[PDB]
Amino acid sequence: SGPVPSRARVYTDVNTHRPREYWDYESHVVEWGNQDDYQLVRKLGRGKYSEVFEAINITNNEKVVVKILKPVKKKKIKREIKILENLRGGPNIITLADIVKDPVSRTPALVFEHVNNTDFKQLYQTLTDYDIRFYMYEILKALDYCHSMGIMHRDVKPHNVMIDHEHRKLRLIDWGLAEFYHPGQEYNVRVASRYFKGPELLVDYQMYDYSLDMWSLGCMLASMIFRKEPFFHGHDNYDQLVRIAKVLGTEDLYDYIDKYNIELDPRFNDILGRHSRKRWERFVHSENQHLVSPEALDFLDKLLRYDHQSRLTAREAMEHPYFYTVVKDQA
Ligand SMILES: CC(=O)Nc1cc(Nc2cc(NC3CC3)n3ncc(C#N)c3n2)ccc1N(C)CCN
Repeated sequence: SGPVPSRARVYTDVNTHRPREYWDYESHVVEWGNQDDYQLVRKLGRGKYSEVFEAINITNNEKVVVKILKPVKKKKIKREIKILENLRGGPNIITLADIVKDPVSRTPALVFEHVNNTDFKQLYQTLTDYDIRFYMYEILKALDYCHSMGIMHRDVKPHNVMIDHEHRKLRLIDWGLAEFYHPGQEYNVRVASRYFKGPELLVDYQMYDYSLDMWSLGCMLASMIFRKEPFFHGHDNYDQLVRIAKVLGTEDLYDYIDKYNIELDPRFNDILGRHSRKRWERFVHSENQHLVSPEALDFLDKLLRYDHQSRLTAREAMEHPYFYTVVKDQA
């Protein structure tokens, strides 16, 4: 028989209660700005789906970020656009400022608010215990918001988190992989970066939900408090699950497989083996102990569960003791 169905335990029917237009991005008509309002200054980066530049809007002299898209299905551009427009003004969500097209090449480009970011491979090593709790709380505000709005980010990782440390400003960016949550929908499991893929993606369980972002957030938190990047360092997608199983144990993995009646890929049978669930203490040492506390460990444990239904929601995560001093300081 097939796999047992699953539903998000929070914000389950939020898109159903909305007009069709809210989530039916295939019928979205794109509103285009003037390409001549922007002059590219320099290249900032790239990805599999785009080339990123810094630009100046010459009508108001403001610095912006321009994401020039490589060839991609128009419905995927409509999806990114619709999600960015729906989430606009939301806490710590990047602002989509404009959408332009080159009149000759017909290449579309998305224009974003600029964040004066410090590269994580330089910033993270300077973060104190308080900074990690502070920035994790800022990411949770963005996740609880997009989840409440019926959207899963599906690509939560350090590279998609822009931090202006001087101004303690955080933005969750690159909504190119984000989707609308619909109960009963089967999603593509070939999403997210290897090191941040949830167990549901690695076992090919397609009926996933917002809880996928919570696994990714747990991977991020583990790399920051343990100063071990990446935390789960797989050689490929199969070995990625082996790396998780060597920490969380194989018993809870097979209990998860059995609960949802998942047909496990035969490749896994000879590589998963048998592993006990490890204690978080084995990753604690003299160079990271200042970042690790019993409440950081309790919080991390509640994020990194094989069973997606048993992970903390973003709202539950915000109520965790790990954030008591951040919450107090914000009041
Ligand atoms: C623009 C986007 O979605 N992706 C993206 C963004 C960047 N870089 C930056 C850099 C900065 N600020 C730094 C001081 C220069 N900002 N400020 C806001 C935004 C946004 N949005 C942004 N994006 C690099 C690569 C990618 N992609 C293709 C691969 C990773 N997913």
